[PDB]
Amino acid sequence: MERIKELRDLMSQSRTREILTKTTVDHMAIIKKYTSGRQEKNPALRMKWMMAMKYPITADKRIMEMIPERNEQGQTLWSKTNDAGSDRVMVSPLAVTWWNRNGPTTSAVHYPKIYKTYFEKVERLKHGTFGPVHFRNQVKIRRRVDINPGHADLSAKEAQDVIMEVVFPNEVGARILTSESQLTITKEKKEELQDCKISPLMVAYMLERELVRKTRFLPVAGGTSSVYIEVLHLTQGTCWEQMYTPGGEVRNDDVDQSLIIAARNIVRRATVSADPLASLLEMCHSTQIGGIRMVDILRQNPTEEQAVDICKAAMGLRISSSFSFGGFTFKRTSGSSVKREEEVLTGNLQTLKIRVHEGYEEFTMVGRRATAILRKATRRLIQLIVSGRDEQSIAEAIIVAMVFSQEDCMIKAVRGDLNFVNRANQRLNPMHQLLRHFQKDAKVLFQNWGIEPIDNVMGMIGILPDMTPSTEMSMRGVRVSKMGVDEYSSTERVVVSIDRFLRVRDQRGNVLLSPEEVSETQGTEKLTITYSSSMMWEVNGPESVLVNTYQWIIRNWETVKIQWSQNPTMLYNKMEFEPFQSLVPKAARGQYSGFVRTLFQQMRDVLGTFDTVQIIKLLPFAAAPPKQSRMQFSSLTVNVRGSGMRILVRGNSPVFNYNKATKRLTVLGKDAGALTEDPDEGTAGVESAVLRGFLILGKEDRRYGPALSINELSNLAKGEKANVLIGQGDVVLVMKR
Amino acid sequence: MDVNPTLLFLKVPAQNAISTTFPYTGDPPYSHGTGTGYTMDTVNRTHQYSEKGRWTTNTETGAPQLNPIDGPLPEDNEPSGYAQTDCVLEAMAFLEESHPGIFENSCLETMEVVQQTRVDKLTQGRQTYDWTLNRNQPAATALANTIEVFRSNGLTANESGRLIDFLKDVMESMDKEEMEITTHFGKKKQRLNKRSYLIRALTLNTMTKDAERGKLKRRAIATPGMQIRGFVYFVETLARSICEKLEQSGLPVGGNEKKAKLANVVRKMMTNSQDTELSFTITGDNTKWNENQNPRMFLAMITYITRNQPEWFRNVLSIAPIMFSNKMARLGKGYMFESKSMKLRTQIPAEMLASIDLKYFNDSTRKKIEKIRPLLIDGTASLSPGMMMGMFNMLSTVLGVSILNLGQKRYTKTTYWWDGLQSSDDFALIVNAPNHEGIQAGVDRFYRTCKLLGINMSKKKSYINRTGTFEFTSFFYRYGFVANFSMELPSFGVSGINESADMSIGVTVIKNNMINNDLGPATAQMALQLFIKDYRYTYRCHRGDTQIQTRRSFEIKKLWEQTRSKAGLLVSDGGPNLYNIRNLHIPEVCLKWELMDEDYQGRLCNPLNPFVSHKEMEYDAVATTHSWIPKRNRSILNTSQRGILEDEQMYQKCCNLFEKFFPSSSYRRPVGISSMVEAMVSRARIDARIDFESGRIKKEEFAEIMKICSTIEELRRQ
Amino acid sequence: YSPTSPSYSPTSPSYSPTSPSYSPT
Amino acid sequence: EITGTMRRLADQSLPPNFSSLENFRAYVDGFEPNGYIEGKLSQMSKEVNARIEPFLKTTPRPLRLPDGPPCSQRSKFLLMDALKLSIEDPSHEGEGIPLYDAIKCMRTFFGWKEPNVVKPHEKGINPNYLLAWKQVLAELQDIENEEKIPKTKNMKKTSQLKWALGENMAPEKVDFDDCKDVSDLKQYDSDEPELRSLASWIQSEFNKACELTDSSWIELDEIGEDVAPIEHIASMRRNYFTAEVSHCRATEYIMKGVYINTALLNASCAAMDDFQLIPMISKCRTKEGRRKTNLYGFIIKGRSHLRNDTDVVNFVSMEFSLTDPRLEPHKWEKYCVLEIGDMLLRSAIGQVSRPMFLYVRTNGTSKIKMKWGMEMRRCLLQSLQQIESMIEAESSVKEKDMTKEFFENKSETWPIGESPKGVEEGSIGKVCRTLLAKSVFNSLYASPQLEGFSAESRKLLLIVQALRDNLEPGTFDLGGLYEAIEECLINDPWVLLNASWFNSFLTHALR
RNA sequence: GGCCUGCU
RNA sequence: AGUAGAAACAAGGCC
Repeated sequence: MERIKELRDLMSQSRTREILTKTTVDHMAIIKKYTSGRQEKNPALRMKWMMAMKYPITADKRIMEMIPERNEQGQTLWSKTNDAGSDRVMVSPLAVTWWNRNGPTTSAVHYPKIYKTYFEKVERLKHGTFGPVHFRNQVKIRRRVDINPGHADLSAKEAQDVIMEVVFPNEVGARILTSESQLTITKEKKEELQDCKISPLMVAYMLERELVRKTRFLPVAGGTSSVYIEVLHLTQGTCWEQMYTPGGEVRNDDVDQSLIIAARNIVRRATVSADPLASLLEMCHSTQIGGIRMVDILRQNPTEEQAVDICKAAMGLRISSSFSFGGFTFKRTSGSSVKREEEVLTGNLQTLKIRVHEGYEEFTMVGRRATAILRKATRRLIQLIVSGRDEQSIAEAIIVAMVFSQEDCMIKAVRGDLNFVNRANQRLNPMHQLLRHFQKDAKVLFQNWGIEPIDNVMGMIGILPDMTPSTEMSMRGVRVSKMGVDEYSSTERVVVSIDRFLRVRDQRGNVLLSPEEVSETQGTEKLTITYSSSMMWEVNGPESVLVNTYQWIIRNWETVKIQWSQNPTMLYNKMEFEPFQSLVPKAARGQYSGFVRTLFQQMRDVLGTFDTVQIIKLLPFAAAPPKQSRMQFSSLTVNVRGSGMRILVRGNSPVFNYNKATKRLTVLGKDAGALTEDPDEGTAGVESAVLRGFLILGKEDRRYGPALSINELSNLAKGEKANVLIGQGDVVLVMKR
Repeated sequence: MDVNPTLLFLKVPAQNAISTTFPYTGDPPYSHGTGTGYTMDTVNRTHQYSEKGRWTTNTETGAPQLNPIDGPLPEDNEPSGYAQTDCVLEAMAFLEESHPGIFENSCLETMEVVQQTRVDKLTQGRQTYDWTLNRNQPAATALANTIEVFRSNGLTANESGRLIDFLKDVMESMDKEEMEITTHFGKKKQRLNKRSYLIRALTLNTMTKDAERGKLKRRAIATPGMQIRGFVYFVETLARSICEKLEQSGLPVGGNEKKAKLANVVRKMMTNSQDTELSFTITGDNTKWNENQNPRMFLAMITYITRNQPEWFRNVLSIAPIMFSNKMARLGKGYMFESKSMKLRTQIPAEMLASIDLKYFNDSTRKKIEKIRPLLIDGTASLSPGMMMGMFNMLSTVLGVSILNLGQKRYTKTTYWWDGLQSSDDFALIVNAPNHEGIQAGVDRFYRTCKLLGINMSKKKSYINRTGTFEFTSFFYRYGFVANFSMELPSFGVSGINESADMSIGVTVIKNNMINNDLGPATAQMALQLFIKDYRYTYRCHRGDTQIQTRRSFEIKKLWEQTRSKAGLLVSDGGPNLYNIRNLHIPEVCLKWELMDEDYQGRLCNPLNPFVSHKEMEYDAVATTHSWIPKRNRSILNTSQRGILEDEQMYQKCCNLFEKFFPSSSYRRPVGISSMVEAMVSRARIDARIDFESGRIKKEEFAEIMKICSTIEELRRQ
Repeated sequence: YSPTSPSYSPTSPSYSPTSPSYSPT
Repeated sequence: EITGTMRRLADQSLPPNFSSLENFRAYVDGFEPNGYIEGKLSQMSKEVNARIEPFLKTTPRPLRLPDGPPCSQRSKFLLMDALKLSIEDPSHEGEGIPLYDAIKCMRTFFGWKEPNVVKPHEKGINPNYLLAWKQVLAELQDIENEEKIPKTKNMKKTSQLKWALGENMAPEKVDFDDCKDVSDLKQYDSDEPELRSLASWIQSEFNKACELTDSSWIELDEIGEDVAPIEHIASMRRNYFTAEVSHCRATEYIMKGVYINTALLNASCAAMDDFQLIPMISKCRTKEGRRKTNLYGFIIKGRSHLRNDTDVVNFVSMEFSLTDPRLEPHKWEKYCVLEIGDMLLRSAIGQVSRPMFLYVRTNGTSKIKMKWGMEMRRCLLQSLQQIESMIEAESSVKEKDMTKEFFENKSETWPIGESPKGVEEGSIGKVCRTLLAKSVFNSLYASPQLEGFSAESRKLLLIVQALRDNLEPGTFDLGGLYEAIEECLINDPWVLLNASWFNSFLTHALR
């Protein structure tokens, strides 16, 4: 209502009426930006020179009544002098800090919602886990990536339209949404903003920031997933590198993409390996992705891919079927077949023996960027339909089908040097060699296949040798189509054998996989590939001495757990913890020892407190002769590369982390044994083996005052509860004994 | 021992330690006075590289003009502006043949853009010379003055809101018998005859260039009027559309994409060559680039690009070179004098250089005036035969890319061949051949062809060396680009916008330099510490614990004492610094959210506070009381343009009221051609109608608002 | 880490010309 | 459409042989390529060529340094000859009132004598400088006698400060209508700078600006607690760097410049009409960790109504020193050295009793020089980024961090400096300090000549490097490059020194 | 002396 | 005098 009253008052005057009437809606932008003050050419100089003056800030007129003229001392906070070309009055930064320390309060509970992207970023960073740092050359290739972690797959204009419809329903204009996905996201947003008190402009800006997708050109090497590119400055260097696992939406898509690329790489490397089976097994057991081990995902996620299936079978777990050909996945759906072990000649007159199959049979081709369905007979193709995306995809599918047909029209087309021996001097599969030869270009296979008539049924399009559709005469048996997906996703995982050279086979005797099918494409992982291999323990690295020590105490846990309780002095003075002690610095051995022994002793004293991780962690430090002391520690240093790696008493670390899900212990990126569940594990929230003379009753409470620190706790006395901030910025309650 | 830093290059290859030879830590040279001594030199030099051209006399502006195109072929290596039209068209035709359909698609995209663009786009520009005050005014102010004068003088087709309509108004203006303006000195009406207004529309304002790195002699930079802005915009749009489709054009992309393109070109050339073929990379540089790109060649290119296109599009694209060919370069501030004996100084406007006696000047400025005087007309000098500064960089880069393409071994018809990457004024050319004389012939062919097209290679800043080591617009390449960190050094200080903006911008700069320019971890940490130190010293926001005494320390200390969780205060309020190498991508206020007190958290980010300016390099920012905006210089008050401030006040009041009526005006620019009052009244009426139909508004309020709207309409109609 | 320049000459100069002692201290 | 005046302009904006725009468009539309370029190439003269002149070990020649009177000091504060009156004080950075600190430091040296001139200005009114120092000392006594110490003190507008700070010097501005027939009316003197030759003092100053002091001139605040291993490695390397750079004297110069420029800017932005008195201060930690505060001298800002970012605020700079000007008189051309006291310092021999001098001079700095002097801390970033690049490049080859042995084992060394025995190697520490000193001097002696020379010499340096890599370089016009380089060396001491270094490098390289 | 400006 | 370098500052406008 007051809008029209203000409009009337404004138009009452002459100049205001003239500007109101003459100017049209289009000129509003020009009138808004109409200003005499030009932009700063050197903002830094002006800012440095302006803060020296009094009143270098401009604030709305409301300051006049919201903030006093002067603070307690008498320093002016605002001046009635007006700005150059506005009603804003001039104030000094004293005004800003006065507002911050005395200004009206408010409930900011909705602030995390409005800026949800930044708080989600902090959430990811807080829950992220680090690993060892590797010094090694980085091939910093430059490519385009996505910088928005949660882009909603919308163009800038489409995103603007969605924002305007969500926040400004009436101003949407002529635009009407079309895609059902847009409508779904619009409804999702509208439901959650049915009542929001913040200004519409802020909501619109937030939706624009968290919907529009952003792309920038960066020198990335490893990653490219929007979550990884966010922290690119922390996991990528000129010579150094680090493994980082963002603590966020471990989306199945990203995990499976990383798994697929890792499978491709491992298979490619195993192909050249002297003993591919053993090397593949050890490397699969000696690598992880995104902080999760390869075996866990492999046994968990079912994902169809030649390399992925190869890894699945290698472990001996349940293995898939539906044989593949030329990188495509074939599923028979009709008929029997028998090989014949026959002999023939080529067009280049080279003689060769092959195995041709019997019977009429239909097949369901599948692939990465194509799809097809085939019907054939003994040595003879019957029909072929294809569903590729691009024209070269259909060409690939067609040449693969022609090779699969084993027709003499293909045999009498082979021309040139096609030697069936590998780099390793291993005779190569004939089929893959033909299929690789016909992938440069299959011109001769096209002019030598044949021609037939067609009924012109369904209005189907004709075939193309070199992009020439022929709607009345065409290749024999071959058809043109474009389906959306193959017949159906197969339903059976089979058993198999493997030769030394990784030639997978089935129960009957047919061939199922081989190192020639591994597509070949060199993709980019989404999650960091923790390809632990050279990354090692030399002949005896910490991954050896240290990592191994923890492994020994894991394996002998059954008698250490009971020797730890009775006669423990004969466990500390043990011949297995001596290589470890050589790494602890000679000055802080006995201090650590007294600390840890007092920990374990008062952990034995009070009942209901037992954590196997603490005992497995702190024993190599109690080996040394005990020197007494009065202080306390948040970590324990061990010298690994003239560098002090700190092992945290309370909680996990990049050097020592026990996963609570898969129960594996992990030292330095190397597995060190599965850890077992003692039934006497006190699940009471109490931790008696973190502080020297103090327990940990639980989480913080605001009654006992602010958070004291580790090095200021001797002030307390008997029975004096208190709060302490320890660990990775975590406050807890403690109690003296 | 005499320490000698330059001796470090005996061991470290020059490329790796190239950051040492960039003195980007001291104040850049600044022009200390009038740019009228460099503008006359530029005019004279432009007329001296084309003197053999064909003189003439423009029949509308009435000023002499030079036409070097199709002039005599150069006979010496000295710079030559005698571009050959046949050769330019051959270059363009071969470029089109090598890239089929480039021009057709570019024209389609530009036709869409020109049919769609609005007049508001001319506001997003830097300083422009407004022809109604003979001064430099921001883009928006100049556009507003121009539209006001057009409406006053009968031109009103720009009210449609499209930019092309405003261009139609601009063209129809030049035919107007006599324009008139109402500038203040209570105001006077000054009437400009046809020729005076025409000369004022074509005029270019020239000011000296400031903060230039890597030159001992100051340059001159010009800013175009407001009539020529739109045509230049459309031509630049077309040139950018064309360049984005060229693999050899590096101009329309950022630094990293330039790196990618250049690396791809080097890999394609050097690697694909067999063992026997040689390679040679020329890290050259063109001399006097602007003083030789004759606008008539741009017109020839624009006519060849727009073949088989609607006549209207062809005309609207061609109008820009036609206006630039007749440009008059306004001299500048004019010299200044002194009297040692009489102890006084005087300032002479640049206008009276044509009439003033030559007994005052030096032995060099006297010659400059004597030589520039014939070209002067009403205080401006004809500058037809060249450009002033850029304003067509995209099209010039198209020409450079064409000449680079002209050696694909399909047009060379010889063993030697070349290619490379072109960025306006800078090129890297990679020659191949079977023997050294082949490389010599290839270089000679490239140089001669460039000379024909009217672009000269600088022979005093170019060297040819075996492929591998080379340089390109300060991106050194030694078997892989090496990051020189001394170019981005000026960005580290506090930018100077405001507190939150400065924090975000500094941390973002550190992160980006860690990503791109290979800034190490330890160096990044030291940069972070130094930035925090500088930021505190500039904003007086010291940690509070310290006993620092400043104008702001008292209540920073008071707030520090008041707070409970002292580890949550913003660095702007005296809190501790919590950044590290792992937090650089998180805005500060979002970083300390867990550690903040409820009271301080509420006071800090309070929408009711009167400091936030409702928003305004992409620095990630969070609205907060520390987002205030700095004051303005207020220097106008003394001058005679005091009345403009009242205009600003009234405009801001009206636009704020409109914002009140239409919520979306702030977010998306408001379109439409209905007067503001009519739109406001219609919105009010419809709002009241819908509220009364189903809502809170009742019959009494509906009647009151309707009668108020009726009287508002009555007041309007008066 | 304490820097140690071989050209240190910590005993070469009888007194630092810039930062002397003058005062009885 | 185009009609009227626009069409009449378009008909005059075509190649010479065309008459109307429509005819030109008809010609272009019907255009088809017919070997015009290849036809004009032969027609063109054969003198237009790009002959490649091979660059060989003998081709380059030493740069031609200018000739003239030796150059003199131009920095805003003495670098090598800078005494410090210190007093142990438990304060950090900005804590304390600068005037009180200055007077306390002054009350430690008891050897004050009656000042007299010992090296006049040769162009000034030196008695004015003597009276200015007298007035400053009297004013310090006055402020000391007062109860409270004002934050800033405004000097009295006497004739001595009035002349020294150049007040009423600017000619009165007048319009040209009446000042037209004046006999001596001319244009402002705009001529090439006077040529000056290279002196021996700048090399010695750069030498002293790379040595390791026994103090700690930079004390940086804390940083966020480290968690990731990269943060720990970075912290170790940063400890190394900040130890190797905090003790350099170039960092003392950095801090002096930052403080002086900050104080001058803040004082000129507030007291735009009074002559302030801004003592120079700098604070450091001794080898035993004890805090100290230092007092180099005093600055007396003049009237400072700065409008453009190039105007000049004159400030007479008074500085202490122990070096007698009658040893390098060609260096102290613009100062007015006085003999104020007689210190009694303790050395390896004990009491020595050298005289003390005051180097008074006028000077000026603009609003842009002050800003870029306040922003002088980027020299540390430049030098440390270079050192980090070198260390990482070496450590990439050997799969382990190399910083520790680089800084401690005195491992692989770089060629830095030039002694009579030849080129002298230097450890990574000295390389870091030398690069930092080079950056600091670039900031202190900034000028257009430096920019031009740096660019035109980087070109030749890259050519020489290409030669040294057996890449078979080649130049189209080397003489032009040399002439462009030699045009920048005019009178700037730093530019002359850099040219001398480049000549030495060319001598040692290619041989 | 008073007012006004410190990129106009 | 001084800064500074191809032209300026070393205060400017008005009543």
